[PDB]
Amino acid sequence: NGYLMFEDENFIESSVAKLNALRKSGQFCDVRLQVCGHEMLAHRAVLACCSPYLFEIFNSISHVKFDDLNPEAVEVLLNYAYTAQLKADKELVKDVYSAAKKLKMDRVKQVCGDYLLSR
Amino acid sequence: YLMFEDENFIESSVAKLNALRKSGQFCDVRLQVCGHEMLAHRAVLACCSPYLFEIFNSGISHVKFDDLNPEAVEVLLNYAYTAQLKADKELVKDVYSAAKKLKMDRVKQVCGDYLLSRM
Repeated sequence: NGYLMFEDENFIESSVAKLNALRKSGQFCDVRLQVCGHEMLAHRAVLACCSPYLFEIFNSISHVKFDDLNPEAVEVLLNYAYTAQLKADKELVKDVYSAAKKLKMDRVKQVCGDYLLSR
Repeated sequence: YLMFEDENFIESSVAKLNALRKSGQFCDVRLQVCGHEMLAHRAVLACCSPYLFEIFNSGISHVKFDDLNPEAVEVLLNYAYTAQLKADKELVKDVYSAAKKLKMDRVKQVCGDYLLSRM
């Protein structure tokens, strides 16, 4: 070689914060997620990498509606889609499992459904 | 009380997102640089160039440059998505030039150090 290679070990974690910040302030968001009346904004390109389900509903502003999922649960799935982190109270975990099942987020499904079964 | 981090999830989705950009899916910016056409996502580029983020504050977005090396811009594209910066030696001056126009500083600094350690 003899040329310029460089990986920015900080760029990734700072940039997800910014995308998360962008989703909370709603800029550039091309999805409206209506969860049982409550609504949450997001970016398609994120949710498509995260949800093979939303991918299918997107390849076809995007409006999408869920008359059963707990809105707090979807906020947790959203947070996870943007930060790879999953924070949920003990009593919420049941609902995030069914949201993950619905959105086909199989990694999250796995971790949630296993938390439950051990109990 | 339940919490988890998916350390695979971060690398598998910059790849998916990068994959999206190179397939022209869900994009909402068209970068015109001298006759080359390159699409991307407003939200991703927004985390990355202050210059572009202030333009998007004004249909999908068109931007022209016409004094920037197109191959250079594709290098800055890859780095905005994947956090990785790879450029050929003779291409570094043009990558430095494009990074100053878009105000991408970590990149500006690196390319500047390379050039500067060599003149």
